[PDB]
Amino acid sequence: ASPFRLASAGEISEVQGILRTAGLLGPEKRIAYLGVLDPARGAGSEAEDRRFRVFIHDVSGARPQEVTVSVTNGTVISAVELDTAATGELPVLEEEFEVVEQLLATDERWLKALAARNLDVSKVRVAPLSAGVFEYAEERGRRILRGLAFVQDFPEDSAWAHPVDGLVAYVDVVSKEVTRVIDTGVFPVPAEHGNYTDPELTGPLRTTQKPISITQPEGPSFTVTGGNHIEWEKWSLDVGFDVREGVVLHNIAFRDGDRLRPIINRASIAEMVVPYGDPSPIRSWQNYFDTGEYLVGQYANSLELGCDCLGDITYLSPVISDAFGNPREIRNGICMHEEDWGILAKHSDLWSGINYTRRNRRMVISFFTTIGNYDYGFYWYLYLDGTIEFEAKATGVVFTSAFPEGGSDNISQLAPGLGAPFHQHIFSARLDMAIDGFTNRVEEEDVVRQTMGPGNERGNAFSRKRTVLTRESEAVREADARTGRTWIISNPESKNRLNEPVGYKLHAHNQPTLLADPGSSIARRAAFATKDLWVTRYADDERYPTGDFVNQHSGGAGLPSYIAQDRDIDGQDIVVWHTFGLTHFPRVEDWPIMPVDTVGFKLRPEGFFDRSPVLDVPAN
Amino acid sequence: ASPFRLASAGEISEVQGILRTAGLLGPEKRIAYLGVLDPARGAGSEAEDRRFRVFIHDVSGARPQEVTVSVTNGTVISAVELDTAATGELPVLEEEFEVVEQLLATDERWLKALAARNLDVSKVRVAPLSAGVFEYAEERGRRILRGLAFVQDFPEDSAWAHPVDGLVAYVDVVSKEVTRVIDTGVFPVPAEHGNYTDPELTGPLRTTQKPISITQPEGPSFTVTGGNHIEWEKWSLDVGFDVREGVVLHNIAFRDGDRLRPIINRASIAEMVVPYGDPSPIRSWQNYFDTGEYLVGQYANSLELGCDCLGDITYLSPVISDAFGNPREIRNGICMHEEDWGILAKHSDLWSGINYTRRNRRMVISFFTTIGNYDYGFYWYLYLDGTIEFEAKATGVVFTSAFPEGGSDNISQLAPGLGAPFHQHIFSARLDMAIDGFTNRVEEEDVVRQTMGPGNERGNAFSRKRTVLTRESEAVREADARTGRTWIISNPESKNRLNEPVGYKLHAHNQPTLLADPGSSIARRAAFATKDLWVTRYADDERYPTGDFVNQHSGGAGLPSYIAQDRDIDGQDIVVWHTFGLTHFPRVEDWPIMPVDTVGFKLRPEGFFDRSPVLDVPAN
Ligand SMILES: [Cu+2]
Ligand SMILES: [Cu+2]
Ligand code: NA
Ligand code: NA
Repeated sequence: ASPFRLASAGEISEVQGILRTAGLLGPEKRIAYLGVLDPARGAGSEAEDRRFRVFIHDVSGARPQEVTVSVTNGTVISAVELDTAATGELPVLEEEFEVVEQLLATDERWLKALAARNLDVSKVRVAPLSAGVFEYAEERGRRILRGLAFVQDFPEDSAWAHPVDGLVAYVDVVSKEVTRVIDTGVFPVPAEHGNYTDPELTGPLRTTQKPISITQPEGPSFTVTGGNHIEWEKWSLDVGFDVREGVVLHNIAFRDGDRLRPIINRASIAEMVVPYGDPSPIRSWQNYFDTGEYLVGQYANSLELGCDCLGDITYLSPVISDAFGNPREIRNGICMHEEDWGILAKHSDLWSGINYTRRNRRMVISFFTTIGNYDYGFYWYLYLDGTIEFEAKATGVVFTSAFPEGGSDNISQLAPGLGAPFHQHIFSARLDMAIDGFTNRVEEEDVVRQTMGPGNERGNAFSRKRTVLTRESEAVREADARTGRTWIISNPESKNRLNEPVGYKLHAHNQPTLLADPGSSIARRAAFATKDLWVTRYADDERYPTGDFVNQHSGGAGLPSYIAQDRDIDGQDIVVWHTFGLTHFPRVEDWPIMPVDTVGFKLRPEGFFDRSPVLDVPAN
Repeated sequence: ASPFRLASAGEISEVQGILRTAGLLGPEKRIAYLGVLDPARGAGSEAEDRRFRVFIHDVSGARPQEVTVSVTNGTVISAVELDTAATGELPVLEEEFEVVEQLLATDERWLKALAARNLDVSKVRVAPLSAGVFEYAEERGRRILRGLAFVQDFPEDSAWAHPVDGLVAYVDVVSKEVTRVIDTGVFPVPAEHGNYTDPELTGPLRTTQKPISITQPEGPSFTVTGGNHIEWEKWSLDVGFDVREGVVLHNIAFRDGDRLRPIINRASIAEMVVPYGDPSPIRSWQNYFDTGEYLVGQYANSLELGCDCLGDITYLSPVISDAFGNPREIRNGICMHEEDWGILAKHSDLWSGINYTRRNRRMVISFFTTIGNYDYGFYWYLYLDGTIEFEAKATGVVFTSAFPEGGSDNISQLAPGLGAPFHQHIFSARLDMAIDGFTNRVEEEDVVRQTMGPGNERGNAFSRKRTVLTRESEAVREADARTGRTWIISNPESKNRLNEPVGYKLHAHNQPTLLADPGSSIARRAAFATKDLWVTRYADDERYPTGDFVNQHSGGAGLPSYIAQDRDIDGQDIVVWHTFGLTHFPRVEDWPIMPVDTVGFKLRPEGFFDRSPVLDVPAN
């Protein structure tokens, strides 16, 4: 059995049984996170030990625990009681989504605010929102959620159309108390609906779209073995799934002749945060760590054939744990298919008379998740020519507010009285590199402009310079789009046939990084988001750029603390963390449901191969 | 008949007849460029006048002419004798491609250089390369080409594998004289072949690719009427074709309810240049204006069904003129099809219970051209949601040199002894804007970071600032990727239902612009390439950023001279010129034939619509 196989239902049940037998999973306990751990370096031969890590919440007020179990051996490896005021609260539990609204519905201050606005409490939905860390001392060590109100005129109404501005509440979800209700003033509740399946708003549906049929009459060119091992057009990898990160790729390698050459040991989106830029106190605290606080894998959609995934689709249905340790399958949660990708290479040569055209293809591994109003697709692509790409597709319904009478520098108007606060969606890709194996380094490569003069008399020359990042203290880097800045991951001990180090070049989109003031809470809690590229020395406990417990965790842990170790990264087992985000000034076209917009990055081979790796692609 | 229809064979013949009857097209004359002119502003009602512009070369040494004819009326509108030392030489003629090699084959200096290197003259191919303007006074007013030598070991060999470095020659293609032969020293001629259809180099061809079938059982959702008028998913446009620019898009508009709203009046790639960054005198003069010097439309490939264009394809076969004024069809030179484009919009709403998914599509209009060693695909995309995108796909065989013994700061190694000089491929997109009609302006929009303090106590706020470009003197702009800089084209007299000006936002890729020293010849001749964005007032004679006659034209004309008029662009008929390029440090994977790499830009509606324009898209 591959140590990188997906968790099975039975493994989850065994975790549940081990915890129960150990006294760690009584009736007051709730699992907030559960996932398999990756194999240790050098374990491959042989003795598998499948370990699972668990964060256990306690609804009676006792301290939560972090536990690692061996499902192979039926044992508890470690169990530690957590002090959440110090190391952070556990991820938000799905069962807490409804608690915020329920507690507020009987609170006299909340009821007073709603009555002043002539809103029926039974129609008022409350978004259960992560709290962060601000000035409220009573929240330290307590599990808090904040609530913003949205009116549903009827049960199938889009409540996002009807934000209740001027009002926010804070709730202790363990003691089941409402800590604060803040009402700064009434705002009109926007009147128009945003019901994008209502014929009155859509108009007559188009009849002009003729069908498109994508089929594979001999089936797909990729095979799946061992549950999640992919072989496709010389690529080899394993598709993992973690309730926090979502789809994870392991052991990305390329068969070059008859050697299996590693490229990336683990690829994931290790954090994704949505900071808001509206200074109103109703929302200025708002920063949604979709990955670290809510767990994006947990909310993966079941993807329907034809509608969500077009073509010849192979599905994985990953297993996660519910809050009690029972396995739950996410049916059709991962889509895998191969797609045509236009022209790969083409040349019509006058002198030889030979005309040559070849087509490209990509392997696609994706999932789609829903976090409140947001919906995101996470796509990994592998191309015939060795390129690796990630793309996020952001859609859903924009988070709304009132639109202030005199306008706003921090909010867009979408409809009469309806606003959408400015925000960013910022991702961290954690790429545990293995370029031709684990001995790797990173160089920053800039274009170099040259002055007209001796040695360059016509002023045409230009060049490039590479700077080796030798230690972690030197490996916090920013974009420089103007100088074409990229980062090359190479293996200094593996040379191609031209005696040059094999490598892969990371091409970033160079979008803005975190805009918040450097002194803000979010700049400290999401320090990773302030820089485009970080390199660390591999360490099995350094998994997320924000640390293990992001919820209400005050700042510092994660990448800035890892980097302080100032470890050697010059020909060592290293990890690249790439920050990339979308800055979203909402547009009217984003309302009532937003068209997809994208952000991502790609890596291309750079002297990894001895010549083009796609010379053996056939015509047709 | 639409005044924007493609030229017909008969129209070309009529130009030929008008010129002949006027005394302008005798036996010594050769047509270097011929194309229809666009209709004048306000002509639409009615009286069509189809005019064609012609550049006429004279092989006997007489001065060339620029002529405009009316094929409607059978008349010569204007005919002007050109002074090429002042205003530039005419575009390279296809018949001159072979002349450089032929003249050199009997030149004793060339023969001496080849004999020193033991090369058989019959095997030596000579790339016919544009000359530019450097220190050689005798070239002023003469039609010069420069030649670089490549060995073909046999007739179906790839000569690019065997550059002859240290050697360059200059030729007067009218007087049929060799002006200079420069031999700076022998370099080994690289020995390996680059024959990408040789089984010895490809290895056994893959058998792993299973078929992909893309079909449309009811045909495509777009119609073509009037030869080149497209209607597709609310878009309306006309597809033009010009021998210089290639595919051109006219009258891009969107049917919003029952109004046809204009967006872009004319879209084209109005220049594309390839500057080289190797300071060796063998190549330091090298700058290939594929569009302005060679005419990319002229060399458009015939695109084969299945191999070049996959799916349900509708072809246009544009007509151009040969050197004598006879019409010539480029069979299957333009591909049109619609393609699935993944998820358009999706949201799974907990509170309403409604799960909603819709798919996107794009209309694709493309051609592929071959310029010596280079092959480029030009793609225009129209999406359901109003987005417009351009993409260039660069492939072919890299231009080679020797790889110097001690290495090189300006050349990559590809194979033993084989180099590829650093270079850029830099495009200019000329977008004659018509956002809701012709009264337009441009704003530069930057993200604005805000300081923590009063009014922003938590340091989370961020904003945006828009700067109106009021006159052409203010409208030469550079990228600022770090501040998320974009440019919005709006109609200040057309408001959406929220009382905000309708607009489209240009999203650039923010790649490096021209790297050459500002004092270089190429910085002067390709001044457009030094800045990302220019805005001019529309003028029917301001067609190319480099001017009308680029070949051996010394500098200044084009955009820097247009801009000096300092015309009002604040709510006027304006033209956006976007510079965007690929900076190419060749990689071993680019050899022997290069995988496609891409560059481009896109424009998205920004308050153009009153809400999402794709609410009427049906499921499935
Ligand atoms: Cu957003
Ligand atoms: Cu190139
Ligand atoms: Na590593
Ligand atoms: Na215009």
